[PDB]
Amino acid sequence: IKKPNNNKILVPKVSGLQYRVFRIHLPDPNKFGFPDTSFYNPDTQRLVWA
Amino acid sequence: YLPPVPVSKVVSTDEYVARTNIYYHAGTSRLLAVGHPYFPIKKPNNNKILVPKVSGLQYRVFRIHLPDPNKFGFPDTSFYNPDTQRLVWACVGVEVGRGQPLGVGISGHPLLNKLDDTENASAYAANAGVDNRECISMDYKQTQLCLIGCKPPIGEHWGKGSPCTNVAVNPGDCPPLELINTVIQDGDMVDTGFGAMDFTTLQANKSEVPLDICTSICKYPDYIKMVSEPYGDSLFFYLRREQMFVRHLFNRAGAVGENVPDDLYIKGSGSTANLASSNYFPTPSGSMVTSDAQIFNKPYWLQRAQGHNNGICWGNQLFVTVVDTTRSTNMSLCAAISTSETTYKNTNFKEYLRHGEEYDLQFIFQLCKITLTADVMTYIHSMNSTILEDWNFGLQPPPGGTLEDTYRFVTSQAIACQKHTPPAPKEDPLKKYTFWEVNLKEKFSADLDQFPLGRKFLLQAGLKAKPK
Amino acid sequence: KVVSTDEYVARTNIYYHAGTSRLLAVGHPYFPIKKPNNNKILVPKVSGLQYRVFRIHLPDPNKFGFPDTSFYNPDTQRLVWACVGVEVGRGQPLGVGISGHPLLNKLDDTENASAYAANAGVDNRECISMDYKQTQLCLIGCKPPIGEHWGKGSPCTNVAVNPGDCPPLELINTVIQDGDMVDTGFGAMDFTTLQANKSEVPLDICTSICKYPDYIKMVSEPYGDSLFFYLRREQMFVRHLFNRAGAVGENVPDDLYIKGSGSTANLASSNYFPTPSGSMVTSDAQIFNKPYWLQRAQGHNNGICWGNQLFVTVVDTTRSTNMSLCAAISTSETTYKNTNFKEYLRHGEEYDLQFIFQLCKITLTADVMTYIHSMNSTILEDWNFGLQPPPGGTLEDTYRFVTSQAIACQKHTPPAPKEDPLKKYTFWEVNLKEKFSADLDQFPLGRKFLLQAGLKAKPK
Amino acid sequence: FGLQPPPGGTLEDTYRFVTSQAIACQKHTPPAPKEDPLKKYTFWEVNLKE
Repeated sequence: IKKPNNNKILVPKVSGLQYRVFRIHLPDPNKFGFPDTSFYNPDTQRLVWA
Repeated sequence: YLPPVPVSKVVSTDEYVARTNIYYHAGTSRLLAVGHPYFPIKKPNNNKILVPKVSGLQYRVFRIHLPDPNKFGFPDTSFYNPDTQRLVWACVGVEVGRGQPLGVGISGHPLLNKLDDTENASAYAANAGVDNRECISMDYKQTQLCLIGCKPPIGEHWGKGSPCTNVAVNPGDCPPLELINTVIQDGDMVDTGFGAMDFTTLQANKSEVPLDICTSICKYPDYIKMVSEPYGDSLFFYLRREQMFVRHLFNRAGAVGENVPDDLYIKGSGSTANLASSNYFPTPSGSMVTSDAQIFNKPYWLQRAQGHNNGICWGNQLFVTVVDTTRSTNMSLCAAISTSETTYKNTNFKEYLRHGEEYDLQFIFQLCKITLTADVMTYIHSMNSTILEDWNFGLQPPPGGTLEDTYRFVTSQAIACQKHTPPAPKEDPLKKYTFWEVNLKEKFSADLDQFPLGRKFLLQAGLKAKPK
Repeated sequence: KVVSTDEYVARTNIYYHAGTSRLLAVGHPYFPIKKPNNNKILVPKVSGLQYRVFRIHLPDPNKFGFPDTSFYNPDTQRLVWACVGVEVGRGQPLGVGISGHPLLNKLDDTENASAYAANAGVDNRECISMDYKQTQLCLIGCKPPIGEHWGKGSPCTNVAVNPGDCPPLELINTVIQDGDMVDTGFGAMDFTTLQANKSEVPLDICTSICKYPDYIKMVSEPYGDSLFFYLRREQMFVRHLFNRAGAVGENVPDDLYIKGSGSTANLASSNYFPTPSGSMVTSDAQIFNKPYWLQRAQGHNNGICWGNQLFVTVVDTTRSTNMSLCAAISTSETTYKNTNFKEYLRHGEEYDLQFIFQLCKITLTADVMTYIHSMNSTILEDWNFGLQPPPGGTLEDTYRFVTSQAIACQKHTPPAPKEDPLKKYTFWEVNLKEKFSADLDQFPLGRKFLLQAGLKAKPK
Repeated sequence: FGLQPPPGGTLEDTYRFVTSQAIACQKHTPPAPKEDPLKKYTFWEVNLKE
């Protein structure tokens, strides 16, 4: 749905048959520590989510 | 098992808190501001401005948000349990960078309330005409100051008070005043030494002062009341320098409200038959600036501060106010509407005024935990409970009871949208009050050797290494 | 940090059972019956598609002594019932009912058309009926089932709404009340507000707001005590394809097609809606008449029913059969006429409930007391722990009042027999208080409870 | 590991911001340097970071 003269959408076109695409960001683990972090060196290594 | 005893009046913030072994820094690139010195620029019909008024002579506010202790990462966290405890930042040291070359600005007014110059008078002046108002400018007092605290800065100013009713107000009377405390806001006008007050309500002629200060309320800080705080948390530290001197001696031209009784003089005659106005006002002037007078561009360092706050910034929050008079110089340029004609024309050139503004913030911080008993909780909730709101209270009971939480329907909805147009609840208690903002929360670094500021912080105490 | 209830609770050795005789209900499916001038209902409106809401009280255990009561201190502690296992009896012969509407917005068949359709007149509505989606569900917990539906909200104020605008939509939770309607596959919303035509669907749903459970928000409860358990089965398939007929709200931008002419000069209505069609019913997919056994549920409640209260909500489509009978006003004439016979419609309803229960005690400390008081403090009222010292030094009785010398006019404190704050919310009720028995063996249901755990049949 | 073994760091100058209030041609008059190169490809988004 869009204004007739304009090109701006008045209402988004949506139906179930549209695919969906979800993108999900995670915060960098290696800014984010733990109750106990001593178990590793953050320098020689890194952390990655699974 | 019912609230137990121990001591206070207030206490040293260094009583219960402990210090950690770890530090951090972050800082903005820099900021910039441009605008017109005297008055903001808006479309004639539109209230919304084309260009903001900007001057160094305006006060400047700074409010700096910080990230959660609880969500934030550490090379070694072993030392604590976030269950029984919380964590709060500590502010050890602070810098203010200023990069512009230094030079004086100036301000004036085209129609100035003016009588004469008594600094030299060769003869008795003329007599009251109509609208002799003139255009003069002046240099405001050179000034520097710095203010740092977890709580809003409080200044003070005069204000017109509600009189009593015994004699009714006649037109032209002098209204009594009440010295008024208020929260300091952004863009507010540094007093020039004419007193912290509202010219608007108090001066009706509107021609008394240069434009900049005409409308608004110049304000001035009260050390006493600020320092008088029980917690010190208004501001835990500060510095100031300023100087001023006299230049010219003038008078106000206008009808005399109250007149000098004769007993104070001898009745004149002829040119002395009439008393000239006895209201004098000095010409304020700033003096030679120096590199030395800069209180800026140099690190500051704290250990004991006058209040009980030591480096504690509650609510992840911090305030800074700054005043520079040194860089006030305002540039001016000419845009020719007609580039063709070779002869100078006054009508050929539209004139404009803009001013440069440069700041930076670079902040050390230290990290700290709070052990919890009810005693603790008692005292803070006593002090302010709100700070307990944002936390989970270290936990609300010993087993973490919950509020029947809010899990929402929000993130996008139906093109109906009471679902929020009326946005997220609660408040900033000062959200009413306007003043500048910046977010740093992403910018922290765990290693100081990166930065000019911090490496000094080492050099002061020395590294021996950078461990942990 | 909410904890698993099974932490502090302790389980006992004793079990009981009680159940209703049976439940029986009769009503007309399509609309309620009332005296024409009066507002008083002559016959209640009932059909299988109405939801059912069962509220069940239990007597306070701690009023109920035991054969040997010594094993606990009733002072330092309490007793609270627990619900181990549950049954739902249903006795009718299984068969499908149905509904329709005499006037329905419709154009014509969309499935096959030899030639283009006719011109739109005024009111082509026709008498057509359909079957509703077959469905089965079950709901158990101590807090009422939470419903949700579409509905209209208030448009943001920029454009002033003119008549004919598209009302914005709002997603709304509410408590679920009896007599409310299952989805037909048209989704939970208010037709009454959002459908002006009032003819767009068959009768039964036209009035009220069909609603549907939200597993998310419900299961999202931190204590889970809304519902701790459930089951569902349902199915549907398409049958016919129709068109609305009415003023076009919006026309498709031309670029999505090519201009017609002649017969194709004008565009037929864009709308379509399916006609849902129930499928073959089997005796297998019946979820009832079979025991259930609970041990662990998604919530932290394990069969705890606070305040002697428990909720069950169940809806079936399978018994919807509507019997139709005829009465003769004139029994004499031997020539058949459509004049002689009035027609009425009545629909049958059969329920039964049988509930196992388990017996449980609670130790108290501050932590205990605190943790509850957080959860729901009203619970403490009906117990005896909460103290609560009162006042009340002096009074003045002035007697007597009818004596017509005026002492003050008088007594104003009825306000608190009020116990259920949900008394606003009406729904079907049954009282079990009287029916408990202490021995499973004498009941059909229980002995299975034995069989499941075995144990002795007990001697003789 | 801006660079291959563990020195680290990308040592031209990093951060700049030119605005605050709005007159000058905005901070966004230059393009956004940092990229998900798929930014050309639009699709629905959600942030979990918090």
